[PDB]
Parts: sequence; C-alpha cells; structure tokens
Amino acid sequence: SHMWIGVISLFPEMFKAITEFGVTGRAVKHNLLKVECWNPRDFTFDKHKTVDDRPYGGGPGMLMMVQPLRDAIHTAKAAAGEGAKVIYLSPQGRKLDQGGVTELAQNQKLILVCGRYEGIDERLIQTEIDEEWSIGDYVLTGGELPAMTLIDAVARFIPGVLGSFADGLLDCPHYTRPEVLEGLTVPPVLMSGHHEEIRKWRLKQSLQRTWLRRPELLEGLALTDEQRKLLKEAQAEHNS
Amino acid sequence: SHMWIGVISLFPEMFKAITEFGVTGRAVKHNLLKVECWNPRDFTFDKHKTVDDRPYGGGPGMLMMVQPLRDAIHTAKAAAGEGAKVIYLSPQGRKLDQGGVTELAQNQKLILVCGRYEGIDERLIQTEIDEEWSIGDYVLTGGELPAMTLIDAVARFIPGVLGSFADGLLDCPHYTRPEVLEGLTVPPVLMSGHHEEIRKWRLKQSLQRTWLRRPELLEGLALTDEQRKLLKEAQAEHNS
Ligand SMILES: CN1CCN(C(=O)c2nonc2N)CC1
Ligand SMILES: CN1CCN(C(=O)c2nonc2N)CC1
Repeated sequence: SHMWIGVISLFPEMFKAITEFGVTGRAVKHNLLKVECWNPRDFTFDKHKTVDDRPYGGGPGMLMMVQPLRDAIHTAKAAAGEGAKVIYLSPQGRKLDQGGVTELAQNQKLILVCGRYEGIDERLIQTEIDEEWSIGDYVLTGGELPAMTLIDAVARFIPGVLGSFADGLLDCPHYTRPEVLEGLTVPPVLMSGHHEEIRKWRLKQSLQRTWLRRPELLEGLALTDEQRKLLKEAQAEHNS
Repeated sequence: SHMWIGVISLFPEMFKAITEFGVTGRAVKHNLLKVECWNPRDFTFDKHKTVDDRPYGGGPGMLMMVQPLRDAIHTAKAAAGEGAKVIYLSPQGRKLDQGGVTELAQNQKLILVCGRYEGIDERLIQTEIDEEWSIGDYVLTGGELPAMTLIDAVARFIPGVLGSFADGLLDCPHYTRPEVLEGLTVPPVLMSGHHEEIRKWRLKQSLQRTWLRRPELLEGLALTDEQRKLLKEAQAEHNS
C-alpha cells in the first residue's frame, strides 16, 4: 500500500467506520491505505484481561495499564519496520490543521496510539511517542475518533484516493438543482457558462466569507494581486 | 433519553463506532443518549437511488442532491418534534472548542447533517440549518466523523454517562505502575500521600505545560491568586 497506519486501540472495531465505508473504505479495499489494529487487551496475562490501572497520587480516574499498552506498541513497531512515526492523540498535543495534515501525510508509515480513561503514563510518552497531536481543543472519551479523523484527513493526499484550504480560504457557496428552491435563486453568473467570471465569483465569495467569519485566517495569508482586488470589492459591497 | 440526536448520513453504519462501544455505547444502551439515523438514499425515487448532483457553474466535484437530503432532513425534524437545533458540520462553521461543546450540550435535541462530496446546496443551509460548526481547520471526506466527534464530546455532559479544560488548562502528567519504567521514576510527591501537595503539584504542572505548549490559552484566563503563584514558580524553575 501507499500509506500504512498501525493503530493501538481497545476498540479496534470502531475503525470499521473508516475501513468499510466511503472514500476511505475504497482506499482500503484498493490497497492504497492499510489500517492494522493491535488491542492492548490481547497483550494481557491476567484472567480478567485488565487494561486499566490506578494513578499514583490518587484522583477519580484510571489510566491505561502500562504493560499491555507498551507490549502492543512494541508489536506494532515491529510490524511497521523502519521509519514509522508514532503519534499519541491528546488535547496536550500540537493542534491539527490542514498544514499539519499535509506534514503528516508525508509519512509512508504512522502508528497511532489511542488513549482511553484519563490517558497514558507520561513516561510512555517520553519513551515510545514521537509526536503528540490534538484534533481540537475539546475533550473526547478516547483517542479513536481523533485517530480516525487523522486517517481520513491524510488519506485524501494518497494518489488515487480522490478523483478552499488549498489556499487557506473558506469554501465558496455551492448550488445544484433546482434553479429555484423555496424562492431562492441560483446566482445567474453560475448559469452563464462564463468560466472566468465563475472562477472570479467563487474566489471573491471565498474571500468575503473568510473575512466575515474567520478574519484571523486572512492575516496569515499573502494575498495575490487578484485576491486583494476581489477582497476590496467584496468589502466595498458589504459597506454599500 | 436525556439527549436525542438525529443524524442525516449516507453512511449510517459508521455511527456504530459510537453507539456500540465504550462510554458512548454504554450511554446508548442505558437510554441516556439516543442516536437515530436517516439516510438520504432511502428518500430517492429513481432506479439507481441517486444521491449526488452536478454543481451549477461547473467544477470537478459533485454536491449532495437536494431533494433526497431535504426530505431526510424534514423527516428527522418531524421525529424530533419542537425545539431541535439543526447543525451542519463543515470547515465554514464556527470552530468547536470545549466552551462550544458545553453550549451545544444544553440542547435536549440536535439534528446533525453530514455532508459528502463537495457539500450541500447553500440554499439548504439558509432554509434548513440553524447553526454551522467545524471540528477543526482541516478537510475530511465527509461530515460523519465530525458528527461522531461532536456526539462523543457532548455525551460527556449527560448525567450518568461518566463516573484540565475544566479550567482552560492542559492536563497534568499522569503516572501509574511500575514505580520505575526504563529508568524513569514517578515524581516522589505523587507517592507521598500528601493530598494538598499533590493537588498543587498537578496544578503547577498544568500551568507549566499550558505556558510552554499553548501560551495563547493562558491569555484567555483570569488566573486565581494560587494559579498566579504556581505559574510564577514554574517559570522561575524553567529559567533556573
Ligand atoms: C485519554 N484521551 C482523552 C480524550 N482525548 C482527546 O480528547 C483528544 N485526542 O486527540 N485530540 C483530542 N482532543 C484523547 C486522549
Ligand atoms: C462536505 N464535507 C466536507 C468535509 N467536511 C469537514 O471537513 C468538516 N466537517 O466538520 N468540520 C470539518 N472540518 C464536512 C463537509
């Protein structure tokens, strides 16, 4: 495959959501993407297959038990061979954005470690984890959805998986049939057949929407001469 | 149930990842959370159950077909009864963070619309959608993972679902057995049994980690006198 991703999770069946459906499911079926899961429960030795453990210092929660998680991680690393980057998903990690997705997608092999409970032993982060990433400033019940989100985002960069964050802007509005929907009409420019006017309209809309909704994103861009003009036009029309 | 969430998706089986496993799976089994899915494919009438359509103005992609998606949304609204907030997930939406999660969790009913392809008709956003939310500044292959992420995050607020974004800080490091792991020891304070010293250590660590990794998050906080002191201590030790 073109991208291999090993996953360490207590709930490997969750990953069916991306390996059996849609664009990512096609990528897996066609061997463009391989997702391989190891479950720490399988690396336990006690009768009840214990995968959590009490935190030193007390507190209300549990942590993942070190030995089964450590052994799972080592097994995944052995399978991966040389060059796999090991990632732990958590809110203490580097915040993911499309630039970070493009960076992560440069890797042919990733191992994604999915925390549950209050998380994992800090010393495992020091000894086993290459990078810590966050999918956003909110708290989930485990790292599985973040891992699946990251897999989905990077899969879009694998050649053959697909058939305006290309340029750091929000997307333009899109329209399809019918021509009139609850009294709302499709902008006539889009039915004009004028490819250049349509391209410019779309770009102007993207600039307007970014300015109105996410103005901080514009400050991170070096706008082209054309983008500067269309943004000025959109701002003047807003003030009209 | 305490929270009802209707979902509009071409891939309803993806939602098994949250309804059949872990904390969210328990919440569903115990009727604390209800997740109900409607698939636009079921609202088609042509032989091939067409759910996509061509965008006006051209371009490489497709959009969701209006009629089946609109009918699915209406059916979900009828099921929901009065007071359901309808949410479309996309990168053009309000960026989700834990504050936004706490806001969304105040709703007893939500309907989550999951886009595929290049998205949905802008006029459906105008006529059917109450709020647009984004789970982060990156692009996915559909709205299903964002929807599941949002469900998971809000489910944590339902009483009974659970057994440091409480205060806007990153989490402290956590440790569990064994006492020594690849030569790395557990901080002695955590094995002291001194509950107050442990609480203060944890808080100091959270302040230090937020300052080093996410300093912009500190500027949004009104630190307590205790937090100011511990942060000053951590900064002095860093400069020592
Ligand atoms: C223990 N577990 C807690 C929940 N968690 C996250 O909320 C998360 N992961 O990636 N980005 C995030 N935010 C992962 C770790
Ligand atoms: C059409 N579809 C494109 C992909 N998409 C997202 O990336 C997304 N959703 O919520 N936060 C996000 N970022 C949803 C809409």
